[PDB]
Order: sequence, then structure tokens, then C-alpha cells
Amino acid sequence: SLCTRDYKITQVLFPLLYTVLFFVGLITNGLAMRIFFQIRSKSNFIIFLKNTVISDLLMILTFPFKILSDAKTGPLRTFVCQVTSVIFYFTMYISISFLGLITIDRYQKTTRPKNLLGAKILSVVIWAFMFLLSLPNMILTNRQPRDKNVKKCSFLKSEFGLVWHEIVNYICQVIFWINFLIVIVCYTLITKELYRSYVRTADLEDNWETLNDNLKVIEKADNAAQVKDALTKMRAAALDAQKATPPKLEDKSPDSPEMKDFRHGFDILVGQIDDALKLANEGKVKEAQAAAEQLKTTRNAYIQKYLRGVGKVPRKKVNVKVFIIIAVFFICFVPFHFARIPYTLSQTRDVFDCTAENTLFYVKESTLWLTSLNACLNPFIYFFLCKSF
Ligand SMILES: CSc1nc(N)c2ncn([C@@H]3O[C@H](COP(=O)(O)OP(=O)(O)OP(=O)(O)O)[C@@H](O)[C@H]3O)c2n1
Repeated sequence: SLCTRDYKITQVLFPLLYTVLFFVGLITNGLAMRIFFQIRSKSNFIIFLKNTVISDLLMILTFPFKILSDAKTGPLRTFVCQVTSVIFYFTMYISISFLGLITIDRYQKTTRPKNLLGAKILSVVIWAFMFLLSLPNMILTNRQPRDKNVKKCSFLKSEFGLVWHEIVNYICQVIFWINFLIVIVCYTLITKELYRSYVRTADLEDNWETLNDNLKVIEKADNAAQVKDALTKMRAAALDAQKATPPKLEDKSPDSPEMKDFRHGFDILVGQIDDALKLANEGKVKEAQAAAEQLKTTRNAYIQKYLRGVGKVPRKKVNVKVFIIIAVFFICFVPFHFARIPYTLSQTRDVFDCTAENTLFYVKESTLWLTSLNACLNPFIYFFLCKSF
């Protein structure tokens, strides 16, 4: 009512920071639209990112109206409170909702029209839901601005309008946390799968060590008993690695040629150990060592290089796209939603002190800037792809 807010810093710092976002964002979205609208909608991920790029556009279009209003209350600030600021929040939760759907879609592809119709109807669901939340926030901004200095939208809203403001901010907390928990669960399952794929590849490489290091002992061996002990250990290690299922041959049947090449590949190496085993059983040292050294030949070394390469962890396991989403959530959306509820409470009722209401506003405005940073960082999911370079 009689509270004074220090605008000496916010009128220089924030319009300058938002000029940078408006500049970068238009270049980023300019490149994103000419790349995404020139390609067809053959997958669900393309449809969701085609909707995210048009939502990012409306978010960037809001910034010039904020640059002028924060720099200077008047008819411009009244309009910002009524139209542009509401549009910013509308497209923000649209971007969050689609980011959650992109995380689910990309997670389902790591585990493996009617499929495309589902993605298209879910797009309509998000756009209609957020508009039905934003529309009353625009209409109910009806209260005469008595003073030309009091720059707060809560003071320009009616009794029912202030109630709808409190409801929407709670619904938006539910919208954020449902999408944020979706991104956490998906990421955890991917990271858990990466550990499971690592252990299986580590056990495969350990069998190769109890085949390479044991062969070095045979080269320095003197008695027939020392060669016979190492030959039995090498045969067991090669047999154990043959039974193993690598992460590359995960979605492959045991009757497939790819699975058969891996099984027979080890049998060629097992055979050479078995040939030297017959010589070692009799009591031969030089005759058994010559047959054991046949595993180091140009042809057999290629087989060892092939079987090791098949065992290796693929790039399909390392999901960079889901990690970009979780990083965007922690930097852009998490700090903002951790300061919205204490700020919304100071807006609904004049219960806080002048210094208390001011401190909450500066924290809200600073965190709101990081939320705006997502609009210039969201098309990077498209830029870090195979068909984008
Ligand atoms: C999906 S539509 C939506 N979602 C919100 N979370 C949301 N939060 C606030 N709004 C609406 O956006 C308008 C201004 O938001 P605001 O953050 O309360 O204004 P402000 O940052 O200038 O804070 P004050 O100076 O008003 O205290 C206002 O009409 C309000 O009803 C919102 N609209």
C-alpha cells in the first residue's frame, strides 16, 4: 500500500539481460525453424519438437514488451500484467510438458499411423489445457490503477481474479513436478542400464585377461605341469566368454547370424587350446607351446579383435538427449519453482513487510530470467543430432 521498491538496479540490469536473450533466441529459433519445418513429421519426437519451437517463438516475442516495462506503472505495465506476461507462463509450461513427453518417447526407443496419431492428439491436449488456464488470468485483470508508480499485477486483479491466480500457480507446481519426476525416473533407469551393460562388458574383458596374461606365463614356462595348469584356465575363460551376452547383441535371437558368429568365433580359439591340451597331457613342453602360440597368428588376432569389439558398450546406451533435458530442468525450471510459492503468498495477501515483499520479488525476477534462458537453449536438442551436424 505505502511500500517502496528499489528499481535503480532492475531498470538497468534486467532490460539489458533480456536484450541478450531476445538477440540469441531469435538466431537460435531462426536456425531451428529453417531446419525443422523443412523436414517431415515421420516420428513422435519431431512432432513434439515442432510444437516446442513454436512455443519458444511466443516466449521470445514476449521479451521486448518486458524490456520497455522494466526500464520505465502505466498503460504498458497494465497490458504486460494482462497479456504478454500471461503468454510467457503459458508457453513455459507447454515447453515443460513437451520436454517430459520427449524424455518418455526417447526412453521407449532405448528399450526396444496409430503411433503418430497419439503424439498429435497429445499436442492438442497440452495447447488446449494451458490456454483454458491462461484465458481467465487475462480477463480477470480488472482494477483501476490509482497510482502511477505501484508496479504489481496482483493489485490490478479482482477478488476472484486473485483467487484464480493462487489456483493456477498451484496447478503449475503440479505440472512442473509431474514432468520433473518423469525426467528423473527415466534418467535413473537409463543410468542403471548403463551400469548393467558396463558390468557385462567388464566380465567379458576379464575373461580376455585370463587368456592374454596366462599366455605370457606359458612363454616363460619351463615344466609341463605349469603349461597344463594355464591351458585349463584359458579353456574355462574362453568358454565363459562364449556363454556371455554382450550389449550389442541384446535385441538379437540365439538363432540369428550375429549371435552365431560370436559363439563360433570363440570355438575357433577354444579348438587351438584343445589341440595344445592333448600335447600338454602327454608331457610335451616345446610341442604344446608351438600350438598355443598359434592364437597370436594374423588370422586369430583378427578374431580376438572382432570378438572384443562386439563386446564393447554401444553409443545407444549413452543417452545425451535425456541428459540435456535433466540439465535444462535443474538450471532453468528448478530454481524458479522453489521460489514461486513464498512469492505467490505475498501477492494474495498484504501479510508480509515492505522489505520482505521486495526481497521475494528480486529472487522471483532473477529465477524467472533463468526460465527464459530455456527458450534459447531448447533447440540445442535438435542441433545435437545425426541429421543436423
Ligand atoms: C499458464 S497461465 C499462468 N501461469 C502462471 N503460473 C502464472 N503466474 C502468474 N500468472 C499471471 O501472469 C500475470 C503477471 O504475473 P506475476 O508474476 O504475478 O507478475 P509480476 O512478476 O510483475 O509480480 P508483481 O509485481 O505483480 O507482484 C498475472 O496476470 C498473473 O495472473 C500466471 N499465468
